[PDB]
Amino acid sequence: IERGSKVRVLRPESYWFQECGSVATIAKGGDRYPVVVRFEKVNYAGVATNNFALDELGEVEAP
Amino acid sequence: MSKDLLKYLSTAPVLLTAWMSLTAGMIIEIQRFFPDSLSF
Amino acid sequence: SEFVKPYNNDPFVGNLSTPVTTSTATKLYLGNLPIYRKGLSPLLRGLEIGMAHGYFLIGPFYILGPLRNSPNALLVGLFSAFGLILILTLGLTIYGLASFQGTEGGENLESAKGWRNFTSGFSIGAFGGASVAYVLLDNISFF
Amino acid sequence: TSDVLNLQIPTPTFGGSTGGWLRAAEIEEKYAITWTSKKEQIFEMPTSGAAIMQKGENLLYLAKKEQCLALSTQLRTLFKISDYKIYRIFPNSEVQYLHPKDGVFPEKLNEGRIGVGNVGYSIGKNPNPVNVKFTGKNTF
Amino acid sequence: DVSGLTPCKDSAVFKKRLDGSVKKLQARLANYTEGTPAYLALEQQIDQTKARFAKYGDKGLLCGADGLPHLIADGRPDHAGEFVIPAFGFLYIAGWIGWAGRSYLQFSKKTDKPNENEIIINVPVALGMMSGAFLWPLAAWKELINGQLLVPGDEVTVSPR
Amino acid sequence: SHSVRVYDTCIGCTQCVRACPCDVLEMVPWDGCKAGQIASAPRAEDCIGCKRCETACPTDFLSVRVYLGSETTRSLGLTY
Amino acid sequence: KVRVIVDKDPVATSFEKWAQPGHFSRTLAKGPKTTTWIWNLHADAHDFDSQTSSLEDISRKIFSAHFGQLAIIFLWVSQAYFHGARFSNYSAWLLNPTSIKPSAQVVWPVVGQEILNGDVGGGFSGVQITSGVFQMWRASGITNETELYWTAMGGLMMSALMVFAGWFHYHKAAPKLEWFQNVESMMNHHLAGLLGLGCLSWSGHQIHISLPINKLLDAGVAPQEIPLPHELLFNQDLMAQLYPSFKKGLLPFFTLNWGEYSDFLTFKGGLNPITGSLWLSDTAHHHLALAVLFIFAGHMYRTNWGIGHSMKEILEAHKGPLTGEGHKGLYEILTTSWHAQLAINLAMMGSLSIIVAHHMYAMPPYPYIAVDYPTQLSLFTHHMWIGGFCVCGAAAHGAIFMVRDYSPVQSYNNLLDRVLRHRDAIISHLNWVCIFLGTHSFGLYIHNDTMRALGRPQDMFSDKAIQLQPIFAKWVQSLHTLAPGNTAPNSLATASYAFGGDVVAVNGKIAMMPIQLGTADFLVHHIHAFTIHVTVLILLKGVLFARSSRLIPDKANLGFRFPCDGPGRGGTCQVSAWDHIFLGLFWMYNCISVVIFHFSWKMQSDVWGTISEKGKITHITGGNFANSALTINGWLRDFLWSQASQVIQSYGSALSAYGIIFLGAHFIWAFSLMFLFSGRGYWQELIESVVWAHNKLKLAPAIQPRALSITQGRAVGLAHYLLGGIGTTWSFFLARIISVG
Amino acid sequence: ASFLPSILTPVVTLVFPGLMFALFFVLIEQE
Ligand code: CLA
Ligand code: CLA
Ligand code: CLA
Ligand code: CLA
Ligand code: CLA
Ligand SMILES: CC1=C(/C=C/C(C)=C/C=C/C(C)=C/C=C/C=C(C)/C=C/C=C(C)/C=C/C2=C(C)CCCC2(C)C)C(C)(C)CCC1
Ligand SMILES: CC1=C(/C=C/C(C)=C/C=C/C(C)=C/C=C/C=C(C)/C=C/C=C(C)/C=C/C2=C(C)CCCC2(C)C)C(C)(C)CCC1
Ligand code: SF4
Ligand code: SF4
Repeated sequence: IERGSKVRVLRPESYWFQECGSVATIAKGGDRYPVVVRFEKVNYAGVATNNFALDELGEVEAP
Repeated sequence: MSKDLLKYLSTAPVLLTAWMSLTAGMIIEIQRFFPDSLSF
Repeated sequence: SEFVKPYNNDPFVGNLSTPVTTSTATKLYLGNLPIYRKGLSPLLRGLEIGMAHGYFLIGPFYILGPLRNSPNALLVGLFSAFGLILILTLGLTIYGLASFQGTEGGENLESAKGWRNFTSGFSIGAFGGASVAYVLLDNISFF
Repeated sequence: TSDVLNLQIPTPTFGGSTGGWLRAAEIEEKYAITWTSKKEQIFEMPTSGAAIMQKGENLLYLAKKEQCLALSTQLRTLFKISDYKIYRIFPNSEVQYLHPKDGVFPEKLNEGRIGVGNVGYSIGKNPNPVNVKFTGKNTF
Repeated sequence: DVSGLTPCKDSAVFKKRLDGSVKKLQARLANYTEGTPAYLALEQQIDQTKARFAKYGDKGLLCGADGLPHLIADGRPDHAGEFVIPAFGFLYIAGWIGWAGRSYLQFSKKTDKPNENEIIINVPVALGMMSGAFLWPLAAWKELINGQLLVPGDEVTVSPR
Repeated sequence: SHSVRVYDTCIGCTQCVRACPCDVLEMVPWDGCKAGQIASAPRAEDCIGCKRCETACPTDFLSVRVYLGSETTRSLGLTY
Repeated sequence: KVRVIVDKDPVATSFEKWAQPGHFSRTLAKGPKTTTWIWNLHADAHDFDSQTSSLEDISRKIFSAHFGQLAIIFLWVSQAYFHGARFSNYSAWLLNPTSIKPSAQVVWPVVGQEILNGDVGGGFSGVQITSGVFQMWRASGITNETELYWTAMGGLMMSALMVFAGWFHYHKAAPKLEWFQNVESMMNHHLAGLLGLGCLSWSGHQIHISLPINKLLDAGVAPQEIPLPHELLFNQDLMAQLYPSFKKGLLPFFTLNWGEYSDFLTFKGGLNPITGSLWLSDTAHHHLALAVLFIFAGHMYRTNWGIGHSMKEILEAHKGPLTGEGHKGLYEILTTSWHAQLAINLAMMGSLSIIVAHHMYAMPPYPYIAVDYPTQLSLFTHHMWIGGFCVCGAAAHGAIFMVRDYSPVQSYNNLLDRVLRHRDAIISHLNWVCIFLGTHSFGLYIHNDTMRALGRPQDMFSDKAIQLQPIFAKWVQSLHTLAPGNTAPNSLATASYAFGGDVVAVNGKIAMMPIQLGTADFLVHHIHAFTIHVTVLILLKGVLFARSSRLIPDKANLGFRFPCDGPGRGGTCQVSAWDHIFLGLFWMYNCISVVIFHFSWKMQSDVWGTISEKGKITHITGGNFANSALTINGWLRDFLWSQASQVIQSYGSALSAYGIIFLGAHFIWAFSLMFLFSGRGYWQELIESVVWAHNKLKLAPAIQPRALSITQGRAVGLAHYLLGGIGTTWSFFLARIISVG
Repeated sequence: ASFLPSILTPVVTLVFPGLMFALFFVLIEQE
């Protein structure tokens, strides 16, 4: 939604579904999932980052 | 007893063993002083 | 020295040319066994194998059978051998039916006609061998 | 490259093993892997044992594409040999060139490759099984 | 009294159980001589057995046909000491424990390294949380009313239905 | 044979292909991803189903996904 | 040259890495993100080679860990001696060994456990022990409690010295890999210096302190009047009074008139009639001869001086036509890899523990230990279990060597390569042997059950229907019985009375007896062979197929312990050599369980018991083994059901602790089945539901909880299974034997 | 009658199930 913002994930299949994450990067064109949300709660694989689209995120607190 | 050794004593297993030791001792002393309490 | 080399000069086939596998004794005995002997028809292969197995099959039933300590011990042993041989030839026939479904070559154990000749040889040979061993065991006092 | 093999290359020096093909690579399908080495040197076969890859050309027979690929990974990550080619040999002696199909390893993109098995939506958007009940399709 | 059971003080089977245990202890007493540590320990033990049986008789416990105390857990205040008062005591203690744990977790989640704080406990504040959890029923009620206890579910991870 | 599929959540990090021990997967050009590449499975018949691609996939859920199905000599990985 | 070379102050002494929990590994040093981190911290704790690449550092860590372990063992010897000193009835037992039950543990009265201080004789209340330490001390010559107290203090001093040595040899002066790899000097010093001088010193101790004290005790002198060991050590007149050869001094030793010492250095054999144990003069001669043998053996390998052997050359010289290069490379393998050495050493240690179990019961070495039936059973069973565990550890570390330290450049065309090149033949043939052996050995039992249930005893594989006599074992027993005259003329008695001879008995109870071997012994011995062969099948297959297999050509890449390689190829479950060990531990558990059951029933029915004045031999179970051990029904009835009475009826008595442990071990054995049968996916989903419940309350932990890994679940199930089964057998045997014997 | 156990039990529990096993094996090994 905006870089450095806290956003709630709304993707149903996400490990972080209905949980907050910090946006680190939003890309230009191209990527169907431009936003890059960084979490602190590692999923089962171990990664704490994932790419989401703008529609799959809802801001809770701004930078 | 440097800050590092205090940190090590503050680690989870040492603290678990210490607290459960104190708890078991408390229960056992309550048993010695008020034994066979199948009631209140 | 080196008595274990590749099988047929092929290091990548899953085998080794050990003395047990590739010695002249092993080659001679195996190649001269009826199932491998050169020139024997499938009927004779089955016949030799049948008599061979039928001669020895009676023995366990005769001595260790339930009626070993009975006057009809050898009769019961022969009947048990006949039953076991019946099961074995049934197994042979169903194996031929399941394996060599579509075949017309014949004169080959890996074909339907050849395996049927082999099974007939085995069946008759094993019945005769059980009976022959019965006859010998009745008159074992001769030796 | 091409669907052909010399079928006469000198093979690695190996003392034989029990891990090789058994009455099925000659009836259904065998596999071959051919590479080139700068020095004659020792390596570990996918089948249990140790062999000596020769100087220059080397050819090996195996029973599994997995075995060939495992040997290939060994060659790449130990001896830095990255010219290997993998073939599938049928009982009718047809030879099919399989792994470096475009001449380059699959991990590096090429301009001519077309996509096979690509879905245009996220993983969590497939139809339910009840939708495809009593139909020949599947939910992917 | 209830359930066909009788008070343990007026229970012939209870008295026989006491007498039988006493006779067993006195029978094993024969091996040891007067004044030895084993003899004195057995004397203490038999005194303890008699005191235990007398205490059960005096407490008002009900003894069945088997001659053992049977605890009546139905909520009658005549037998409150069997379950109701121990039940309240445990509920208070367990609430203390859980409140200490939860409050320390709330503290640690705001720490710069919550993952390391989970293993290495900050003991100076852990003791404070443990002490302050003595008044958990009012603290939990306060958090309930202010809405800081139950996170809205619209904020908890949930598997695709 | 097993069915291998790739979804557009691919980021083109080319790790499934390296984890592949049967050369089932391969990177092909793609407009969607920033890296310009997407995994694809043109040789699904050689799939065995060890799911090393799924293990190596770093997406929150797997861009590369394998469904086990009809079995074969290759899929069973029998040397005989 | 062989030389001492060490680095000084290699590691500082600080608690900072105590505070940092997962410092040892790169991945664990980051900190936790899931609860699997916590488990991995323990799992990879002593995996030094995964932590550091340097073989020198690995060797230093191992050396100091050995020191720490020796400190623990010295503290354990100290606990035994100190408890015997203080909380025991050792003096009463020493006065009256046969009637006094040995006890060296006392519970405190808190919650009614004081009953566990049962009547153990001697005016002492306590928990009966079954470790044989009382008999050990009587053999050693300890007659007072001050000696036990002071040796306990010495053991504590040695434990402190060992902790200091472990700290010093890692933090102040750590050796180098050049020092560690001096295998020749290590063998020389361990043979001549450790074993040889240990045996020599023990022989001296026996000859000077144990023979006189034990002879006087057997004569009848009470412990108070016994002259003290320091008096005996130098009083040559008293030692001449007891053993006349001592008056000749050491001249008959220095001159080769060794026959003068025949009185206190003997080859009598058999068992002492008084104590019903081995002659201590025989034991002294034994240890002296072994000291000489080991000192002779320890001068074989090369050192700074020109003489000696090189194990490299010895190995390289052994190569045959069917073996190619032969043993080439094995010296380098065993000098470079610690896991190979660990594998060999664990295998030999376990086999030695089993051999110890077999030898001690047949030749009771300590006085009044044969009559102490709980001690014999406990020691035999314990050493059997330790042996099985050590053997499986050997297999595991062989697999670890194969996965990690194997290299074809080194091991090309040697025995290891040639073994790997026909592993398929090896495992297939062992598979056939296992099927054949199990089919015959167990189907004989099943046949016996079938015919008994069909009411056909004449068709049994019994001693009177169809006999399967162990003719070869009977022949060997006869040869051993006739040995003392013909093939061992200087021996005055058989090595063990189990083979044959007289019935040794102390008081009424029987110390040793000839053990007959019949159809039941044949059947159970072939059962033992079947179980051993299946265990070897599992373990050897795990070791051989650790590198790769027809299913996974690249199994070495995945690692030593890994869960699987996916559901592909129809399923690649438990392909790892670790999982092979996990399965082989069940099988050695079954093997040792059947072995100890055979031991218990056979000794209770045919050996242990009582003999009256006339000679009425009455056994504990009454010789029912020979006729009831032919069926699994008989095994279930006359051994488990029959002997479980003393366990189950133990409530309200001193063995009620054994009853409680019986139940608890049953519970843990069953609890293990949860982990053994279930899988991580269900448990992770259940944890997800619980985590939702916690997150709803704002208390989901920062360290996210996860179900245990697959390998960890298998390990936990195996550990609980082994603990439950072993504890069940432990409580059952101890309660039964203490109650009846 | 008391004849029939002897006639029927072995016919039905050795011959028929053996033939059924043979038939099932032969059928499942078709094509
Ligand atoms: C399912 C029912 C049932 C069961 C469990 C049995 C069991 C038995 N019968 Mg049988 N029997 C049955 C029904 C059944 N019978 C019926 C209805 C009749 C006709 C009135 C008979 C007539 C009969 C005779 C005359 C004799 C037996 C005997 C026996 C015994 C030997 C087996 C044998 O060869 O019998 C089978 C014999 C037959 C002639 C075939 C009967 C066919 C039945 C009805 C088939 C039912 C199939 C079932 C519902 C499902 C499929 C089973 C399977 C394919 C999975 C055995 C205890 C023998 C005996 O007494 O031994 C001590 C004997 O001599 N039975
Ligand atoms: C911090 C403490 C804490 C708190 C407040 C809760 C709270 C809860 N747990 Mg529990 N739980 C805890 C720790 C805690 N858990 C731990 C460490 C584990 C792992 C063993 C579990 C495993 C667990 C499971 C598997 C389940 C619950 C359930 C529940 C719920 C019902 C209460 C119950 O039956 O507890 C049960 C309690 C236990 C099984 C053992 C608790 C362990 C100890 C005794 C307490 C920990 C105290 C901690 C060390 C304090 C440190 C603070 C200090 C530094 C100041 C509730 C949401 C159930 C649920 O979902 O119900 C809706 C449920 O199914 N919990
Ligand atoms: C390592 C094992 C060991 C040890 C330590 C000993 C020790 C002893 N044996 Mg030997 N012995 C052994 C094995 C051993 N033996 C074996 C295996 C055999 C069987 C072959 C024998 C057979 C044997 C016999 C048959 C005899 C001995 C005897 C002796 C004494 C010899 C004294 C001597 O030579 O002084 C050596 C002296 C020196 C090296 C010079 C230094 C002297 C120092 C400074 C003196 C210190 C004295 C002390 C600390 C204080 C004592 C004071 C006193 C008032 C209490 C001594 C007690 C004799 C004895 O006394 O028997 C009871 C004897 O007759 N032994
Ligand atoms: C000389 C003996 C010896 C030595 C030096 C080693 C050394 C090693 N083993 Mg081990 N091992 C041994 C014997 C030995 N082993 C035996 C006898 C077995 C057979 C069971 C094994 C089986 C084995 C396996 C299968 C593996 C190892 C591994 C290892 C390495 C890491 C172990 C670790 O960090 O554990 C740290 C310690 C623990 C995790 C604690 C273990 C606790 C156990 C399971 C339960 C204890 C129960 C207790 C006694 C009773 C409880 C009572 C109850 C009432 C409370 C290390 C090199 C691992 C390795 O090399 O991986 C690459 C590995 O995978 N070992
Ligand atoms: C009682 C339980 C049981 C049984 C019967 C078996 C059986 C077997 N296990 Mg074991 N196993 C067990 C528990 C058991 N296991 C458990 C709990 C585990 C988990 C730890 C394992 C793990 C395990 C492994 C990992 C391995 C084995 C192996 C084996 C085989 C040993 C060879 C053998 O003796 O076969 C012979 C068969 C028997 C002893 C059973 C009885 C046979 C008699 C003669 C009856 C015959 C009946 C008749 C002919 C047919 C039916 C009649 C009618 C209905 C038609 C065999 C299949 C090893 C193997 O592969 O061996 C080659 C092996 O590698 N097992
Ligand atoms: C190699 C060897 C071996 C083995 C051996 C064997 C295995 C043997 C066998 C043997 C035998 C096993 C023999 C047999 C014989 C036979 C016989 C003697 C037969 C006869 C038959 C007959 C006479 C028939 C006839 C008939 C009839 C009656 C009817 C019609 C048809 C017919 C014509 C067929 C051993 C290890 C020892 C040693 C080393 C070497
Ligand atoms: C002379 C004689 C004889 C014969 C004998 C024989 C025939 C023998 C054989 C023998 C043999 C046949 C032997 C063998 C041996 C072996 C060994 C000794 C082995 C060892 C091994 C090892 C040491 C290993 C180790 C390891 C492991 C375990 C794991 C990992 C890897 C390694 C390698 C490290 C008779 C009887 C006639 C009598 C007269 C005389
Ligand atoms: S998400 Fe998976 S398929 Fe896509 S690039 Fe990464 S590893 Fe390859
Ligand atoms: S259950 Fe375990 S062993 Fe079986 S396929 Fe799944 S991960 Fe592999």
